[PDB]
Amino acid sequence: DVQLVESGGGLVQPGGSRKLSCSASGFAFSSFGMHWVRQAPEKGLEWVAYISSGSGTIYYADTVKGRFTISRDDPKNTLFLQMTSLRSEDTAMYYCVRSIYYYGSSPFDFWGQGTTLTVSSSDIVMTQATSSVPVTPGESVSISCRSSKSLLHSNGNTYLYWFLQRPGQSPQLLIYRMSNLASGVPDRFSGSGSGTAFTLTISRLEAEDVGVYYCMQHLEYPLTFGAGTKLEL
Amino acid sequence: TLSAEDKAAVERSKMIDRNLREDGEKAAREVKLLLLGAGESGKSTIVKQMTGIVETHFTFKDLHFKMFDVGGQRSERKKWIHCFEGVTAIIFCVALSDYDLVNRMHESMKLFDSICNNKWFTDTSIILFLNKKDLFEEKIKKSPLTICYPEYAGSNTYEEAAAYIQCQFEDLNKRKDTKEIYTHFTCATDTKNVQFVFDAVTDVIIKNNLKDCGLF
Amino acid sequence: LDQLRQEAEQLKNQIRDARKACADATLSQITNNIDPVGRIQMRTRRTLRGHLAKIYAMHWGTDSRLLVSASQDGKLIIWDSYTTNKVHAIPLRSSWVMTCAYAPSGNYVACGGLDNICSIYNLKTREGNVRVSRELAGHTGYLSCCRFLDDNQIVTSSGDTTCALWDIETGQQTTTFTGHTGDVMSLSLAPDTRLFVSGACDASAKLWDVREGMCRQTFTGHESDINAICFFPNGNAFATGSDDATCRLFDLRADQELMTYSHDNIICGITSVSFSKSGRLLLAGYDDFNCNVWDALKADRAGVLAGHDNRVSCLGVTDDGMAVATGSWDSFLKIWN
Amino acid sequence: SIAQARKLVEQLKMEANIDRIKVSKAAADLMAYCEAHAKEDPLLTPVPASENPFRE
Amino acid sequence: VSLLYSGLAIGGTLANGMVIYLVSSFRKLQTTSNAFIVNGCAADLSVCALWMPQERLLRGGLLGLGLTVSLLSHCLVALNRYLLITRAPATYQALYQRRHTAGMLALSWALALGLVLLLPPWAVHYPALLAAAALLAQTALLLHCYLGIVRRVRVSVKRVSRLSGLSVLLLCCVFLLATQPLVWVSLASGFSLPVPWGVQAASWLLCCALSALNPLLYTWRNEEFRRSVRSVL
Repeated sequence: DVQLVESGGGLVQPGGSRKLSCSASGFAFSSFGMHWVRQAPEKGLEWVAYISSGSGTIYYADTVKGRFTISRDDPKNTLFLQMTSLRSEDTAMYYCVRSIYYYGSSPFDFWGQGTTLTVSSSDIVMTQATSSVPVTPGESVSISCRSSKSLLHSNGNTYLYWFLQRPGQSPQLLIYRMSNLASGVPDRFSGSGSGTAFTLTISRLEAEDVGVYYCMQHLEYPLTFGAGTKLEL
Repeated sequence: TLSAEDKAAVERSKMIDRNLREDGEKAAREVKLLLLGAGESGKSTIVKQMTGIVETHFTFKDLHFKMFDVGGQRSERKKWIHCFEGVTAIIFCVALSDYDLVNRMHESMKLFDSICNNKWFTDTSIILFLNKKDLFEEKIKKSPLTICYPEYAGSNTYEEAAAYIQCQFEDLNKRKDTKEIYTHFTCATDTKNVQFVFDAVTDVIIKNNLKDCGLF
Repeated sequence: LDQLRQEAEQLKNQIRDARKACADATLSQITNNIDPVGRIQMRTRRTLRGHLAKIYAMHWGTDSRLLVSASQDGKLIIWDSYTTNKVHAIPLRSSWVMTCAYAPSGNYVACGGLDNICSIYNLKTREGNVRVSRELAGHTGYLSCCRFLDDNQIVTSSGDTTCALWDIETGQQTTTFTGHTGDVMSLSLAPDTRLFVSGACDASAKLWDVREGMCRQTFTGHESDINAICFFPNGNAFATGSDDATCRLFDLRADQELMTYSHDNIICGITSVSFSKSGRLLLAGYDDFNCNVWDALKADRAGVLAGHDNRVSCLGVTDDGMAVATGSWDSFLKIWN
Repeated sequence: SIAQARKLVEQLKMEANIDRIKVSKAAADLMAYCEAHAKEDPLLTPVPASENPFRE
Repeated sequence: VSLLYSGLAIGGTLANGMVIYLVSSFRKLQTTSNAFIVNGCAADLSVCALWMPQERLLRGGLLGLGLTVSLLSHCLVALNRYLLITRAPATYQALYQRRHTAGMLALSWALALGLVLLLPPWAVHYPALLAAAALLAQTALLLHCYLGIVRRVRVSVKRVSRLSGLSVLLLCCVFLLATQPLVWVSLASGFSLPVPWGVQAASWLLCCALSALNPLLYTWRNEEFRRSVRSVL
């Protein structure tokens, strides 16, 4: 019962204005920093905005800086996004993501269900060369992601996150910091690799595993996602 | 040098520090009193007028008091008595009628001497309460005040006997320059006890603020 | 019947003679030839400045990075010792805390004090906030110590002269150990967690079996209350700290005392005792506001840790032995190295 | 108190049933353990600042 | 009179340095009132080390700076004690946050620089009378603050019916004796009136003596300071 429900999307004329809401329930909302993540109709994920706990820190992507505004209302348990001067490139589905930061925490653990919005007509680069691969149940598959800049930091942490998006569903966290399994994830999934070379291993693959796998970096803002590797059969 | 997650962790730590400081400031403005007694000497009635440790909260004239009664903590006293070092004042209850009953003002006197001269309570003022005015006044006309104090020589009157017992109790302190002793006869039951405790606490707070400034 | 008392006294003489016959040579004669440790100098690497009152307990996490401290201002704080950051801050229902513990798995912490209740807190939950899992009641006197066996078992030491083993899931006393005569003040689990020892105010320490719940052995020798106890890394010995300014080393197999760690100019009681990783150094916290480091094999003081303005109330050493953390009656914890 | 006396007599009997070894052997065992694990003690033998987690 | 100056300078600099060292060392035992005390002691150190060892101007501006900072520190410490002994605990805690204390400390030096710069240095000339008005206002403020404290203390004793009160009387008596000659001389010298030579020097000498002896007057009854001195000695 940790659900997040988004609302406020719809058809809007270009150059208009619109706001989105994210009503949280079932957890201590004031303790979590909240993100907004965007997915084009037939493209990969893309980070949009981030607001910290207590609203101390706010960040924006370079594509939306100056046009979008993010704010939160802790007593009302709601997250807002004010959007102005909309273009045709803003048509997409917007997800609400929570993340808590302390020693040993698991950021990006829960994703909202998403709301659709249609408009009438230096950065680290992560590469996923293999767009698709045929897989037969009962076998093992390996997915590779690469980084242009070394994600390993001086304190020993390698900031790499793996996400899985099943058809018609919101993404779900699998592995955080390149080695740790998220809660509720079976032990079949395994993550390993070095700086600028990472691999995801799946053993004894079965149903409910088909989908698109994304790799993300959390070393420095703006957060960048991979193109996406898709599984079928 | 710090990563994004390290910066977020530091921000969380700072917010925790802010909350801790706020709760500390809120708690520093409450008056804590420790309640002691030899036995059934009147603690119950003074608690009424307002497991292990028992806490009592009440507010008087926009000032919040917390009174801790540790009568039920049946164990070695010296192993946890230092937990109450730093209380604003100590409230002591003595049964004024418990002289004929069996030399029971001698256990009370020993306890008062032990607690007043204790190492941890050198600078903590003591409020002395003498319960049971009416019963002792009735008894004094039948039982002379010579069973416990033979050296006493005077008329058998309520006022003189009460003054004698008050003088006997008060001078038991060795450090008379580092703490004060306030004496009251709590049988009025007309909210005078709360007012007296409030007055003593205000005087103690003033004499403590006259020391941080250096005046003291 | 005085016949039973006479038989008990005769048995006591018999066991005293039996353990005297086994004393062939002292430990000092055995270690008269090993090279001395020398001088040990430790500098305070970090200082933690969160608490606002006296600190009464602390315990290291199993990963040697996170530690939990309890103070009488009503808060439990979990520190990240490497970077001084605060991970959690747990407000307690009753502010009279006297003990603290950290689960070996790192999911739970425990707390207790003058309210005769041991409280279990869950650190890793989906709602993102620390919640009280269970409240264990049943002791008549204040909690002195508590130590986790696993995520489901815990042993508690109380001031009503009894120690108990609990089941956290059900909240009932699985076993009760009742041998002491005075308040029980300390506790120490064996490295293999099949046995444990307790120190009491009757100036004696006893060895218990958790599986059967009965006192295997009893050790005497101190002249006052015992405040701290700690197993040797081998598990075949332990050290006690008492109020008469004396630390002593007992051995289970030899069933008698081995060393006395005292000096002429020390006249204050010991509040905490702990060992180093190799068992060569014995660290003890005193009332003189400074900890001392003793050569456990030679009973010669090797160093002093003087960095506190008040009595040192707690002391602990990491599992891998990198650092020593000492909390005192001023609100600061010092991490030495 | 008779039950207490009987329980005490039983407790001392069970304590007397324990077997004991010489002090010299136990002392040698403690010394041998210390000598065998001296190399793994950072507090006894200081480590260089390169791998010291507490720098600073 | 030159022989007197050197000894007074030595004593003042020694006392100021000792007080600053004592506050810095036993810092955990020192609180928000010792902040104002150390501010006054530092201004006294500046004035004492500058004015007499010599014998924007070469030194006049700096001496004016030191004097005005010390005389504002008097007002700050008097107000601190008055609010501590008179006002409610909540008001004092709210009013005297760390940020507020730092702001009040910094504003004193800001005003000091402002009056040192944007004034002709003289002590009917306009600027000369402005010194007398400020000094008289400070005297009135100190008298009110240090009489209210004694009045409330005397009231509290009767409310419950060995608090000597010597320090307040000594401080007020020294302050008046040192300060009044300066205002008497400056008022005459600011209204185009003769002032015999050797009269201004006495007033300035007395003011520098007050600057030298501030720390002893502030802390000759503090039990914590006495304990710190006896521990260092």
